[PDB]
This record gives sequence, C-alpha cells and structure tokens, in this order.
Amino acid sequence: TTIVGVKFNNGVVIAADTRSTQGPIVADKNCAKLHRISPKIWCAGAGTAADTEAVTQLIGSNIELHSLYTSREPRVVSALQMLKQHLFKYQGHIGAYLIVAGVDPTGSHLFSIHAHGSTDVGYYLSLGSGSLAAMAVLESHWKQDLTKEEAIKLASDAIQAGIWNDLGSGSNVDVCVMEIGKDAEYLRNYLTPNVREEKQKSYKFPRGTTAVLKESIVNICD
Amino acid sequence: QFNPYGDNGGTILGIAGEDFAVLAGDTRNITDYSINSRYEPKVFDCGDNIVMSANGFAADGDALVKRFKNSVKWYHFDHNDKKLSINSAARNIQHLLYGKRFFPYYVHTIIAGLDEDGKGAVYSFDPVGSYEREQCRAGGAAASLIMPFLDNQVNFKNQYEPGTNGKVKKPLKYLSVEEVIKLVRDSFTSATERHIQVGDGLEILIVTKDGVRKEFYELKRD
Amino acid sequence: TQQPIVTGTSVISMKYDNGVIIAADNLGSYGSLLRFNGVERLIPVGDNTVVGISGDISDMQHIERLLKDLVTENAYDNPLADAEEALEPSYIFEYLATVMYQRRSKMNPLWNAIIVAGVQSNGDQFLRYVNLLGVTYSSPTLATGFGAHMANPLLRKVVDRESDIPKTTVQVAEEAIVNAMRVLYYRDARSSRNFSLAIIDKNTGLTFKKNLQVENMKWDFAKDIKGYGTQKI
Amino acid sequence: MDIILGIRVQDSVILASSKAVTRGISVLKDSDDKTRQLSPHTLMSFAGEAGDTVQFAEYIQANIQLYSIREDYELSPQAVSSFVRQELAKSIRSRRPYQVNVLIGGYDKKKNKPELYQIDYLGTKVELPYGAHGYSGFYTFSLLDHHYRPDMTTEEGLDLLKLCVQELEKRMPMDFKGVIVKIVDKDGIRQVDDF
Amino acid sequence: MDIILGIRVQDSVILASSKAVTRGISVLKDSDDKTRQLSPHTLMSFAGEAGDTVQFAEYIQANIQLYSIREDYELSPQAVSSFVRQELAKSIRSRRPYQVNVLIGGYDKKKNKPELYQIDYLGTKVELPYGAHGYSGFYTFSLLDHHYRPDMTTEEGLDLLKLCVQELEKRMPMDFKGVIVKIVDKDGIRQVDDF
Amino acid sequence: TSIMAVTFKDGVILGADSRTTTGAYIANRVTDKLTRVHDKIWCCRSGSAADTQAIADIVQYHLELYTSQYGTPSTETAASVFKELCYENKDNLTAGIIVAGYDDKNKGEVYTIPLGGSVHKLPYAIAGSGSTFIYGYCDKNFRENMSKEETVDFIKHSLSQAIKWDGSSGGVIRMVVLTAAGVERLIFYPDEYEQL
Amino acid sequence: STTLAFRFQGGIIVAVDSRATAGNWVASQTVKKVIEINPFLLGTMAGGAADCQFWETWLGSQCRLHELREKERISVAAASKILSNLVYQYKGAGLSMGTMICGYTRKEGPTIYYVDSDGTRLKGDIFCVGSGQTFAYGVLDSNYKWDLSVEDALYLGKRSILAAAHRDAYSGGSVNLYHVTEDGWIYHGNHDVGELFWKVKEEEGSFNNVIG
Amino acid sequence: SDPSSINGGIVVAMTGKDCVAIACDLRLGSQSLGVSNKFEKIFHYGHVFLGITGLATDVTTLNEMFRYKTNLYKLKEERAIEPETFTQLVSSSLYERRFGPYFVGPVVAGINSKSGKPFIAGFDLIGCIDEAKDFIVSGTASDQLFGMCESLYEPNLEPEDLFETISQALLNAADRDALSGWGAVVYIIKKDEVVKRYLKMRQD
Amino acid sequence: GYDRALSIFSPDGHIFQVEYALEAVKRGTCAVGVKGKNCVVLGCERRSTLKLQDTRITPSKVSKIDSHVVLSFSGLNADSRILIEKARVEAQSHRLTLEDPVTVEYLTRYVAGVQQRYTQSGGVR
Ligand SMILES: *[C@@](C)(CO)[C@](*)(O)[C@H](CC(C)C)NC(=O)[C@H](Cc1ccccc1)NC(=O)[C@H](CC(C)C)NC(=O)[C@H](CCc1ccccc1)NC(=O)CN1CCOCC1
Ligand SMILES: *[C@@](C)(CO)[C@](*)(O)[C@H](CC(C)C)NC(=O)[C@H](Cc1ccccc1)NC(=O)[C@H](CC(C)C)NC(=O)[C@H](CCc1ccccc1)NC(=O)CN1CCOCC1
Ligand SMILES: *[C@@](C)(CO)[C@](*)(O)[C@H](CC(C)C)NC(=O)[C@H](Cc1ccccc1)NC(=O)[C@H](CC(C)C)NC(=O)[C@H](CCc1ccccc1)NC(=O)CN1CCOCC1
Ligand SMILES: [Cl-]
Ligand SMILES: [Mg+2]
Ligand SMILES: [Mg+2]
Repeated sequence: TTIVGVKFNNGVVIAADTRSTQGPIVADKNCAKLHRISPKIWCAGAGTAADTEAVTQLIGSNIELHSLYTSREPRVVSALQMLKQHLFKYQGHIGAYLIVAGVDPTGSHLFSIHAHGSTDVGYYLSLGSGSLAAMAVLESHWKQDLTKEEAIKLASDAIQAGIWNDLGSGSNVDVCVMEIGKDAEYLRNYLTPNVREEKQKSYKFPRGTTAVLKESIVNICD
Repeated sequence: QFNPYGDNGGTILGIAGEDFAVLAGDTRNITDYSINSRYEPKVFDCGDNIVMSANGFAADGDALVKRFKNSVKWYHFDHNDKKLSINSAARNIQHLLYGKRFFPYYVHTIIAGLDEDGKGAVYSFDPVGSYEREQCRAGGAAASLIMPFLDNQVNFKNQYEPGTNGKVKKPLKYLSVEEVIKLVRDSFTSATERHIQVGDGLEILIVTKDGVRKEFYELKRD
Repeated sequence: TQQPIVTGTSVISMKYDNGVIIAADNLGSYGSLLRFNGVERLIPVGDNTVVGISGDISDMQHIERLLKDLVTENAYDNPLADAEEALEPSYIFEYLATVMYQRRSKMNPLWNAIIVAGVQSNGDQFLRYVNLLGVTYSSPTLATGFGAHMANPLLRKVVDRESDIPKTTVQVAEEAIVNAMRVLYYRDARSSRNFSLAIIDKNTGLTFKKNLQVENMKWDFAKDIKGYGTQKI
Repeated sequence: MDIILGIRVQDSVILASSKAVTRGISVLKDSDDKTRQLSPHTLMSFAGEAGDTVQFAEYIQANIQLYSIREDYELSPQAVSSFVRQELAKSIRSRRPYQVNVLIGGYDKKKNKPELYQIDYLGTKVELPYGAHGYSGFYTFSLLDHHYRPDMTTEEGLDLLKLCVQELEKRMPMDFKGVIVKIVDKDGIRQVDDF
Repeated sequence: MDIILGIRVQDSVILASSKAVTRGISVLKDSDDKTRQLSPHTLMSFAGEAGDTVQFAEYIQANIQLYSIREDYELSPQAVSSFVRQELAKSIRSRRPYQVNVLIGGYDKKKNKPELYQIDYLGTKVELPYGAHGYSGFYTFSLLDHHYRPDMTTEEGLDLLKLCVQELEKRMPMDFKGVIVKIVDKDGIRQVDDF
Repeated sequence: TSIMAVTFKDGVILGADSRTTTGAYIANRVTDKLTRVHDKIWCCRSGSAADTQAIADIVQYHLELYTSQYGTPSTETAASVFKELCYENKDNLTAGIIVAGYDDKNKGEVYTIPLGGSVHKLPYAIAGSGSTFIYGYCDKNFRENMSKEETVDFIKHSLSQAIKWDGSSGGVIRMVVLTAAGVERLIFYPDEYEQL
Repeated sequence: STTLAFRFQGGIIVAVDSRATAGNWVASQTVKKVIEINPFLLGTMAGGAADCQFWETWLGSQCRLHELREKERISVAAASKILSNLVYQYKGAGLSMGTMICGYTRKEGPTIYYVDSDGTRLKGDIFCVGSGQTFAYGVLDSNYKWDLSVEDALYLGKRSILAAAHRDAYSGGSVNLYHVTEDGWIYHGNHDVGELFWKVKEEEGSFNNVIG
Repeated sequence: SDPSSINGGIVVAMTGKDCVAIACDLRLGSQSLGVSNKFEKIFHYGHVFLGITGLATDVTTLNEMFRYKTNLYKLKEERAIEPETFTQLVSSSLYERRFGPYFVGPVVAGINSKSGKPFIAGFDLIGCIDEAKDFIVSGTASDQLFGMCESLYEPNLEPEDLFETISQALLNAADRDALSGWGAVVYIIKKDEVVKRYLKMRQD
Repeated sequence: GYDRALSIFSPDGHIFQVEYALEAVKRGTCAVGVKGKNCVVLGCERRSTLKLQDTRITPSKVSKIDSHVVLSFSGLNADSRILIEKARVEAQSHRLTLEDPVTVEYLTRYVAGVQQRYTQSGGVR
C-alpha cells in the first residue's frame, strides 16, 4: 500500500491507493483503504488487510457506544488511544499500520499508528510500502498554511508517486476531506489514471463450445 | 551470507505460425518492490534468424545471451559461414546451460525462428538445459497466468465443435501474424493487470524469411 | 563471501538534453557510526566519464585503482589516446560490469552499486547501472540504495520517459538532483549534508563540483509538534 | 499398523486389515485385529500411531454403544461416520491430536445399501466404492480402477480383494503378515477365517 | 541389500544372501544375487549403500582375477580378506567412502580348511565360525550360539541355516524375499537352487 | 536516540534529539522524546517507541491518581513507578528512560533507568545510542551548580556531537527547562548547532 | 512421471507418459520420455528432465563410438553400464535419474536394465519407474503373463500408464508406446489421455469411480 | 506440509447480465495420490452459494458451520439470508479464528432477492473481504484462473454465454495444475432458477 | 621430464629407432604360431647355451593374458613384461565395463596401440 495524510488551513485530508496484493498477484484492483471510525474521524490503513479492517471496525464500534454514552461527538485522540493500546497489547501480531485523522470539538488532528502500538504526530505523514515514494513528494512540495485544494493536490500527488514507482501500490486514488464545521466528504476513486485499454479481441465463445456431461435444476426454494 | 542470485521479474512469450514466429517480452526490470528500468530490452536478435530471451535473473540472462551470440559467431568461423539452424542452436544452448549444472543460470530461456523447412519454430529451456520444441510457450513471472490462455487460444484446448456432443474437437490450424499479435497484446495487458512485476512496455520480435522485424506497445506503468 | 564494513550511501543521477548529472554524498559510514566525512565517491575517468560508487569503501578504492590503471594501459602504444582511441563511458562500464559479474561468479563479490555516467564521442548520453550481483540496467534516471526509493520518484517527475530528455535543461535537471539530495538528508539515517556533484555535458565538457551543502531546509514546523498524541505542553 | 483396505460391492462392504504389529526390528504380533464393531451393522478399521489407534477406536465404540442403549436404535453408517469425522476434526486442533486413519464400513438398513467411508486423521471424510489408507492406496487404487465393477457380488469382491493382497505381498517392502477380512451386510458383521 | 549370513562348518563355508532389492515403497527385484566369485575357491557376499555395493565387489573381483592371471596361482582366503580389508581401510578416510559390508567365504587348498571372514565398511576384519551383517545378527548370533557345533557337515549346516532364515522370516519387519544359498568347499563354489 | 538530563542551580533541564528510525529510514525527523508525566516531572525516552510510550502513559495515569489522593508526588516517586514497570516486565521491554523533575524542597533531580530496570540517581545522565560518543566530552565539561545558560550550552554542545557521530540521532534538539518559575520549551535547529 | 517396460513372449513392451512438472505447475504435456539410441536400443527417462535428456543423448554418442571402434552394435548390458558407471562418478552430486535401457541383440536376446542415479543397475523382466510407478505396477502385475500376445501386451502397457496418469497427480498428458523385437524397435503411436480415458472407460467398463 | 495445498482444488465465480456463475473442480487428493473425484466444493444456504477451496477438513467443517448459522438466522429473522449479509457473516467467523485459522479460500456468490443485483465476493483465510464486479478466483490454480479470467472475461454476458466463459476459464486453468481437475461442476444462477452442469474434462 | 624425440624420421623416410627395434626382435629366440581347424598352437625356441637353469621358476615364453588369450614374443625379455602387464590390466578392465572378455583382435589392437605410442612419444624408445 501507499497511504498519506496532510493537514491544511481548516482541517485535514487523507488519501490512499486501491491495490490489494497476494504475493506478486494483484488480488483487488479497486479496494477501499479509507475507513470510517466515526462520521468525522477517518482512517487510512496499510499492512495486513484483515487486521486493518477488523481493528478499525472494533474501535469504530466502541467509539459509537462511547459517543452515545457521553452524549458527545467523539475525539480523534480517543480513537488514537484505543487503537494503540489494542495494537500494543498484541505485540505487533495484529499487522495494522494506520493514519488516523479527523475533526472534533477540540479541532483538527492527524496521527499515525504502527502495528506495535507507537504513535506519531505531524502535519504530513505517509505509511505503507510506497511511503518512501510518497514522503519524497511530501518533503519536496509541502509547506505551512496549505489550502483545501492545495492539500488535496499534494496528498494525491504523494499517492501517485507510490502508484507509479512502488510495485506494492497501484490503480486509483481515494481521498477523504475532513474540514472543521462541515461534513466530511469521502471522495471514492478521486483519480482513475489506470483505466484498462480496449482489448484487441473479444473472447466470447460460440455457444456449445464446452463439453457437458449432466444438467439439473437446483432447488433454492423451501 | 552472500546470495549470488536475484529476481529481476518480467515475463516472456513465444508463438509459432506457419511461415513466421514471434518472441515477445515486457520491457520492465525490477528488484523487490522497486522499478529499475521501464525500458530494458531482454529479447535479442542473435543472427541467423534466431531471436532469443533468457528471463529471470538478468545477470545470468545477459551472460547466456552473450555466450550464445558468441557461439553463433564461432560457428561461422569454424564451419565456412554455415547458417546455424534453429534445432542446432537449441542443442548448443542445452550444453551452455548444462555446463553450469552445479551452479545454474537462473533463467527460463526461449528462442524463436524458422526451421529448415521454413516453418515457424519455438524452443523453450529450463534453467539446466532440458529443451522442447513447441507451438507455444510463456516464460517468467507471469507464465502461470499467460500459459493456460495460450493453451486455449493457440492450441484450442478444451474447445469442442458446437452441437457435436463434446465428441469432435475444434480443429487445429495455424494463426496469421495479425491474429498472433492480438493474442500477445491481450496476454500481456491481462498479465499487467494481475501481476505487479509485469508492465511499462511490450516489445515483440517477429521472424519471417525476410528477416527480423520489431514492434513496440505501451503497457500500464503502475 | 564478504560483509561490508565502511560504507557509502545513495548515488543519484539523471539525463538531460545535452548530457548527464550525477551526485553522491561525502560520507564513509561504519555501521551506525558516521566515521569518515571527507570521502569522495565520484571518480572521473578522462574528461567524459564519472563513475559513482556506493557500498563498501575498501572495494571502492580497489575499483579506483583499476580505473586509474585502465587509463594508463589505454595510453600504451596509442597515439590517439587523447582523441579517437580515448576511453569511452561504454568501454569503462562494460569493463566494470565484466569484473562485477566475474567476482559474483567466484562467490567473492565487490560489495558495491555502481553508476557510470558520461557522454559518448558521438554526443550521446551514457548512463548505466551495475552492482555486486553483476546486474545491469539503464534508465533516464538511476539511483542506488535509498536513492532508488526516494530520489527516482522525484527525478522521474522531470524525466518520465525518453521523449522528456530533450525538453529538460541542465538548470532544471541540477535543481532536481540538489532537491533529491536534501530529501535524502531528511530521511536517510546514513547520509550527510556535504556532497559532490558532477555534470558531463557534450558542449561544456566535465564540470566537477566539490563541497556542496544541503540548504533551504524546512525545520521550523518542528516547534509546534508536542508529545505523541495527547500532550499540550 | 499399516495396511487397511475397504471395498463396497452390490450388497456388502468388505474390510481387509493387516495382522502385523511391529516395533523396531521385531514383529511383536502376527494376529492383530485392527477393527472394532461400533454397532451390529457398522464396522470401523483403523491404522496410525501406536496407542492412539486403539484408544480412539474404543472411545468411538463406547459412544456409539451408549447412543444405541439410550435411543434403543441403531445409528446409520452416514450418521456414525459424521460423528467420527467431527471427533477427528476437533482432535487435529487439540494439544495432542489423535494420529489415526479410519475406514467405516456399514450397511444402512433403512436404505438397504452398503456404505464405505474413508476418514483420515485430519477429519477428511469421503464416501467411496473402494478405499485404502497409507502406502497401500498407491497400488490398490489403480488396480481397483481397472478390475472393480459396481454390481459385483460378495464372492467377486473377495477375489478382487485377494488380487490386492497378492499385489501388496509382491511389491510392498514390509512383511505385514497377511490380513483379517470381515464382511458387513444386511445380516450384520462376520469374519472370513480362511484367507 | 539387507540380509547376508555366513556359516563355516567342518569342510565348507555356506553363504546366504537375501534376494530383495527395494527402493522406496517398491520391491524392484526379488531374485538378486548379492555375491561375486573372487576366485575358484573364494566367494564374497556384500550389503550396504546402493551402487557402492556392486561397484566395490566388482572392483575387488577384477583385482583378484588380475592377480590370478599374473602369478598363475590362487590367493588364499586369508590373503584375499586382508587385501579387501585394506581397501575398505583406505576407503573410510576417503572423500566418499564405500559404504559396503562384506562376508568372505573361502576354502584354503593348502591348509584343507574352510574360512569365513566378516569385514565391515570401516575395515574391521574378524575370522568367525558364523557371521552376519546388519540387523540379521541380532537374531542369528544367539540362535547359532545355541545350535552350532564345529564338526557339523554341510547338510547339517544347511538345516542350521534354514533355522536362521525361518526366524528372520518370523521376526524381521521387512520382506526380504528369501535367500540365495551358496557353498564353498574343496571342489569350488556351487549354488543351492531349491531353498 | 541521543538523550540527556542535567541538574543545575535553579533546577533541571532535559534534552533530546528528534530522530525516529526504522533500520536506516527516518520514520520521523521531528519526534518529541521529552514527555510530561506530571506538571514538573518529565522524562526522556530512548529505546522502543511503542514501549516507552506505553510505559509513560501508565506512569502518567499512576501519578494523576496519586495526586488525587496524596497531592503532588516527588521526583523519586515517579522514578520508582517507572522502575517498577521496567523491572517487572524486563523480559518484554526495550526502554531506556531518564526521569527528571523539580521539587521545591529537593530542587532538581535526575534518575536514570537502563534496560535492566535498575534505578540510578545522578547529577546528570546521558542515554540512547548516541550517548556513547559523548561520555568523554560530558564527563570533562560537566560542573555542578551551573547557570541556566551554561547548562543549555552544555546540553546543546553535547547533543550536537552525539548527533554528528550517531546516524541514529539527528533533526532538531528539543529541550525542556524545569524550575520554580515554571516549564519552558526550547528548540534548536541544524543550522545553529551543526556549526558549533 | 510414470514409465514402464516389461519382457514377454513377443519381445519387449515400453510405455511412458508425457507430463513434465515443476512442483504443482504442469509445465508440459508433450515430453518425449523415450530416447531412440539406435534401431535396436531404447532408453526411458524419469526424474530430472535435463539430467535424463542430457546424459541419455550422451549415452547414444558413446554407443555410436562403440560400433565405429568395434564394428559391431553395442550390447544392452554394456550400454546400460556406461550410463550406470557415469552416474556413479556423480554420486552425491545430486543427479536425479530413473532410467531403463531396453533393447535386443543376438547374444543377449531381449533385455531390460534398470539404471538409477544412486548407481543401482538391475537386469529384469518387469520394471516401473517414476512418481506413478506403483499405480502402473498394480495394473501391470495383476494382468501380466509371459504368454501375452503382441496386441494384448501393447494394450496392457498402455492401460498401465493410463492407470497411473489418472491416479498420480504428477503423471499424465499422453501415452507413448514402443514394441521391441528381434528386428528392432517399432513405434506404436502417441495416445492422448484426454480421449483415451473415455474410450477405455466406455469400451472396457472400468473406471467406475469417475462420474460417467 | 502446506495445509492449503495438501488436498488441492479450485473455485471460480463470475457475474453476467442479471445472473451469476460459480464453478469448482471435483478432485480431492493427498498430495500426489488422487483419492476422490466426487468431492464438490460448492454449497448453498437458501439462494446464497458458497464455494470453498483449501484444506478439505475445514471445507467440510465450515459448510456445516454456515449451515448451522444460516438456519438459526432464518428462524429468528423469518427470512433467507442475503449474499451481502452472508459475506459479512463469513468474514466475522473466519476472523474469530485469527490466530488459529481455517486454511480455506471461500467464495460467496448469489443474487440479492430484493434488489435483483448480482453479487460475488472472495476471502483470504482470516476473513478479509474481496468484493468484485467481474470475477473471483480461489485455490491451488488461482494464478492460472487469474490469467484465464482476466483475458476471457467481458461484462454483461448472457447466462448461456457466461457458462461457456467460466467453464473454459476453469478447465484450462485446472489442466495446468497437478492438484486440480478430475471433473468439474458449474452453477448458473438466475433470479429464480438455478442450473447445475457437470463438465467433461481430461481425467489426469 | 625427459622430453627428447628419440624416434624421428631420417632423410630417406625411415625411423631408425623403430627399425633398430626390429633388429632386437631378429636377435631374439624364435617363436612360431600355427592355427588349425579347431585350435591354435604357439611354439617357442629356448637357446641351449644356458645349462644349470631352473625351468620351474624361469619365466615361461608364452604368457596368459586372460583365461582365453595367450601371448608369446621375440626380442627383449624385459620389454615384453611391460606389454604383458598392460594387456592383462586391459583384459580385466574390459570385463569390468563391457561385462564380456576381450576379443583376440581387440587385445591385439590394444597391445599394438601401446607399441605405436612409444614410436612417437618424447623421452621413450
Ligand atoms: C499494500 C498494497 C501492501 O503491498 C497495502 O499495505 C495493503 C493494505 C490494504 C489492502 C489494507 N496490503 C495488502 O494488500 C496485504 C499485503 C500483505 C500480505 C500478506 C501479509 C501482510 C501484508 N495483502 C493482504 O492482506 C491479503 C488480502 C487478500 C488479497 C484479500 N491477504 C493475504 O495475502 C493473506 C495474508 C493473511 C495473513 C495471515 C497471517 C499473517 C499475515 C497475513 N495471504 C493469503 O491469503 C495467502 N494464502 C492463500 C492460500 O491460502 C493460505 C493463505
Ligand atoms: C534511538 C533511535 C536509539 O536508541 C532512540 O532510542 C529512538 C527512541 C525514540 C523513538 C523514543 N528509538 C527509535 O526510534 C526506535 C529504535 C528502536 C528500534 C528497534 C528496537 C528498539 C528501538 N525505533 C522504533 O521504535 C521504530 C519506530 C517505528 C518506525 C514507528 N520501530 C521499529 O523499528 C519496530 C521495532 C519493533 C520492535 C522490535 C523489537 C523490540 C520492540 C519493537 N520495527 C518495525 O516496525 C519493523 N517494521 C517492519 C515492516 O515495516 C515497518 C517497520
Ligand atoms: C514426472 C512427471 C515427475 O517426476 C517425470 O519424472 C518427469 C520426467 C520427465 C520430464 C523427463 N520429471 C520432471 O518433470 C521433473 C521433476 C523434477 C523436477 C526437478 C527435479 C527433479 C524432478 N521436472 C523437471 O525437471 C522440470 C522440467 C521443466 C519444467 C521442463 N524442471 C524444473 O523443475 C527446473 C529444473 C530444476 C532443476 C533441477 C536440477 C538443478 C537445477 C534446477 N526448475 C525450474 O525451472 C525452476 N522453477 C520453475 C518454475 O519457475 C520458477 C523456477
Ligand atoms: Cl515517539
Ligand atoms: Mg546524525
Ligand atoms: Mg494425474
């Protein structure tokens, strides 16, 4: 994977590629790596696919119950704390590498979490196999006081660096923008720069090409 | 401990027609999750209407091609400029490969050209020199993806004549150079989609009695 | 079978319209210890080739001596040693590539990654890579070690394919190289601020720049970063 | 423990099991019965790790017998085989798994059909016309592929079984001291004394 | 290769050698003669690693035959056994040693006495009244300790040998497919065809 | 990492670099290794980033609960809680922590807690991979009862050398000043300290 | 692979499959596992493909040199022993070969020699070699008699490979048949298992385990 | 001793125009030894179809487990479970055994009875959901299946055409894998009829 | 090693060392070979200037190479032993690899090949 997070004027933006691998094989060409913990707290995940999905849902579930209990909108630090303590408890065996971001009554926030349970704070972050390609772009073009449109451009450019240069990353760019005082906008397939070209030939077979031994109607009804 | 081998990825493909033969191969070169070159050719004209490719560990691949090219040169010197036939080249390559039986060239070698009756010929080699003439062969990282597709579309495997109750097989016939290039292009675009080590560019070398022609096509760069 | 002791980190390079640029920092690391700081890892051969070497420094010094001896040997019984029969980048590379692969085949490699940058006699740009395994490849941009992971992405934004080379000037190309060196200083733990840069142009020839420094760095934002999540002091 | 075979024919299931018990360089016994009757019309042969085999067979036997008393009713071979599979499926993820491979030959009285089930120590169940465990299968399966017919009689099945034992006695490295043959049919379980 | 026995009696030496050749789970041959005639009155049986056994036996055979031609004279069993021991004694400290154990049964014409030598792959030579290599000895030695007498006839020796083969066929794990028996005496070497 | 804490006339100063590494890759060049466990009790973290964070979080929780019942804890008490965690879990931890605090009675105090979980009260302490290169320098240059400006120079020069030689150390030099006056954060950038 | 060759009244039958594998990857279904050394000698191939292919063609060169030097066709015993002595020199180096040298000469008659890479050389009437040798043995042994006709012997050899091709995962493709007589070897065609299996199932009534 | 490749087998699923197809081979072996040629790997719970490759004891165990769970679901919910919901149930159950997993490669296929939308999904052994518009592959010849599907497949195929495509994908993939084959079954699934076809393939 | 070319051509096209070796044969005691319909007989002369000989132990003129082949000679007695030894070794080697004793033609061809090798090898006569 390649995943990034970038802070800006009135909030924070996160982005991700959409490749899912199985050894050298691309298993999913358009998988969703951006996860909703709460309405305005989102999470980008790299590493073991099942672990990132499972850990983000569990903490997301507990955050919802906590929000209902306290009659308050959830905070990013609460998700950050719950995730890191869970991951730490499992001593890195839950292979989830996360970029946690969001807006809450305290303000806008951007964090990263590693599988062993260590957390980092920053204005720009990148995780995954293509993090070096992405971080190169972020280190080259990032500045203080980014606008919304500039942060989206920088974030997607950092993901693109991963898509093109890292074999672990590819396909499309997902984005999620979390601005203060507004609803978070999830931009699924924000960029699609890897569309499959028209095939040279149609491989539609003449009906009856396949040799059949038996036929039977299957009963699905009661 | 020092490991003398490496995996440079990529994949190659050879198809034989009636009066021609093609040897295709992607131009991507990699190590681990990094791209080394987007255009590094590994299909070579070796003279006497023989095209060759040795896919796998590029250092061993280049060494082999280099030695075979040199073998063709000395064959002319020692035998009054006699043309090296594709069958003779194949046997010569077996001895090159098996000469390092106890420290092998880590490559899948394919050569293509015309036999002494003017008909299309493709030979394929394992790393230690076992070889076989075939109408069809894929080699390298995406061989397991491409090869069954070739069995179906070149040799018409598992295809029966419609309405014959799976009793009459689809009759074998030679393909035109136009139809073969369609299959090569579709094979590589498919392989590019689902294999991370395959992409960037496709280079095809076509061999007829007139000589060796080249064709190049763009592939996805993610 | 070896293990590298004193090591040199990334070597980065790219092609531009009239020639090639290559750069490498002046550090000789001894594991995590940043032991030697005056190490030149770019070695010119003639007035048309520069060999950039990373990895084991003792083996780098051996390669220096070979290249030095190669120039001497070429001059023997050669009236055109400084003209038509001068050493080309392609000759120098192929020689090194031969040695590297022979050594790996004897299970006693020269523990290096090498980039031979230069300009041929006909004006063509030469840029090709070779390493301890004898693996060779060429590209509009080439880099070793961390450079492969961080520099190449940045340099490929300038020259993404062959057709971008005539469109790239020496000013734009050098700017990208110098930027890449800064990024490596931020992120590579075995890098130094001081570095050397070399330009081989088909018109202006070989320009060797020593004692360059990474500059225009962004560190100010660090003061705002407190704790690791919940700390506000 | 080594050779256990099974052949389902028209009206019966025939199980053949080797008599040898070997530890080290000594054949300790040459008259060992590697089977247990689970119910009047269900027989289970077994082979595998020493100790585990009998301990597992008798444990299954006790459970099936307990069921028979409780319900005053005989479980079908299919039901017994499913129960056995589940026990092995539990076992494989235990602290110390049962290393036992079994064949269950039974006659279903409700269907009036013979049934042969092959279950390995992992809990891998398959219903078959003929089955084997261990290295025996590498010879017997191909032999049966050729000579077996579905409508054979019990006598034809015994001749087919002799053909397997002869081949094994010719090509197997170890001396397995012949086999004990048993037949399962509508009239229950009986042993062939002269084989 | 597995079972090779030897019994020296009053007027002859009797060698018994198993007929089975097994690789993997297949008995490839059941009529293998694990012996070579070194000279008219000297016979060597052998057992051990595949390939090494025959290669070593034939190499010794060629050397003894070469000697016989050169000197127009037959080497004594003692002399042959010493030559064989030295070759194995060299071999054990080679790059790749011969993994071959041998029994040398011979009739010394000068002494008019039968002689049996047991030599292992290390080059450990012993003259014995009866000998064996491999796991066979673990049964046959104790059996012979009891039943053997030094003044027995060749016929008594063959009955004693039958008693060994029966015990091995009863208690050995592997099927060795019977034995080829040969007798060495004053009249040379001859094979017993019905055993 | 390169970390140190130094007592002086008015209290104590903690110092640290800002580099976090994964092998030879710098995962974070602006890390804050100086962390608050109480108002005027702080610590320097070296070793596993995950372990040192988890430990510090627990210590902060303990000292907060201590304060609710018994009032402000001593710097010694804080060090004792760190020790207890590090010692009892020594098999599963990789944490080298320096605890530093300011009491009004006891003034500035520094306790160092190496891998084993042993406690050592010292006038000043150095730790982390880069500390090896400055044992000679710090021993020769340290003096008791230094002024604030002298201690800041001592820490700056020391960490500058540690950073210069240690590849595992770099970025900015963060410092935290603990006195009766309050808590002051200081930062020093490469352009300044590199050319010392 | 699966290869067999057995001796009988009317000479020698030799039958082989044509599959080649690299682990579980089926690499080829059309490999020639019988080498035609000369009009009276055949060699079968099982094990490492290159090891077999290289050294058995080499064996053919040595056999040619024999008949040039000695003005006489090499014996099956001598031909097999050249190969066995060769692989014995490489013992321990990791060659993987399970071969059978089959042929006819005047002095020997029809003869079969099993030769493998650990130096074993055995004369015999019946041998099966390869991963699927046991499956071939099961069918072959249970149907073998010395008094088989040329027609029946050819079929039994074919049927035994088919049996192995079916059960053994690492055997298949097609069956290559040979018959060796006093006049030399005679090729009896390539038989694809794809068609042969169903043809045999229907006509013979066997393979009742499979869904018809 | 690699659990996922002891028994062998493959499953493939495809979508078409208002229909889905799911297909599997019939082999069950013990490494080189072929044991059974009747071992089906596709099951169904109401109108939701589940194909499972991998270790055969787990294939059987999971079938029995999901039958168990879907039966209780139906009794409490008073309706048949839908493919989207069942997919989540499969993922939950597999991840429940995160550090002692079932060595399987399951594949869900079916048509949602309310919306009428064709649905397919795949999973790894610990429950990661892999949803797809086009096709899902699983088993010892997954590489082969990926190559066949990616080239042969095209969108919006009619049930009769889709049958040919999925069959040719499975057959040719199985013929390049030693542990797959020995017969094959294809399910064609329309909104309210399901056809099951056994394919003729080479038996080696 | 001693390298000198001892056997060389002369102006008239003769190799004198080979021809002088024939003179040594001409000096040697007479040997005769006669082959019948079902047998061969080898006759040999023994010079009678040597009395007080011990005929039990004195090397016999005819030597067995194998159980089926014999070799007699004329010329230098010491030289004959070297050829006989080599031939006897080759006889056993042939049995080992070909699994068949040598033909008389083959054994002859070998011995003749050895004799030839000494006519164009350096340092030997
Ligand atoms: C980039 C793309 C990594 O290169 C990203 O980091 C993504 C993260 C996104 C998708 C959330 N990572 C992956 O795609 C991830 C890479 C990976 C693989 C293996 C270990 C760690 C990371 N891929 C996966 O997690 C796949 C998801 C599948 C394709 C839906 N899962 C697998 O490959 C599983 C790994 C399961 C696992 C178990 C125990 C510990 C760690 C991982 N592997 C298999 O299913 C392989 N095998 C198939 C046959 O049956 C046995 C299992
Ligand atoms: C200096 C560097 C040396 O003492 C300092 O002490 C700093 C201290 C700061 C962070 C408080 N130490 C580190 O930066 C620390 C060094 C280290 C490394 C390994 C063991 C102990 C200390 N680095 C880390 O903790 C990194 C932090 C990551 C980048 C956020 N973590 C790792 O390298 C983890 C280590 C896992 C671990 C091993 C042994 C004991 C405890 C934890 N390794 C990985 O995450 C590897 N992973 C592989 C897949 O791709 C991602 C990285
Ligand atoms: C049955 C089918 C199985 O034994 C037969 O015995 C056949 C015999 C015929 C071919 C003569 N045996 C094989 O097919 C044999 C099996 C085998 C493989 C390896 C060692 C021993 C036995 N197969 C091969 O030899 C294959 C043949 C190729 C596929 C045509 N070759 C390989 O596996 C090669 C060579 C392996 C090798 C052996 C010795 C030294 C060095 C290498 N291996 C590769 O190509 C490596 N691999 C292939 C897939 O891509 C990644 C690299
Ligand atoms: Cl930290
Ligand atoms: Mg530093
Ligand atoms: Mg098969």
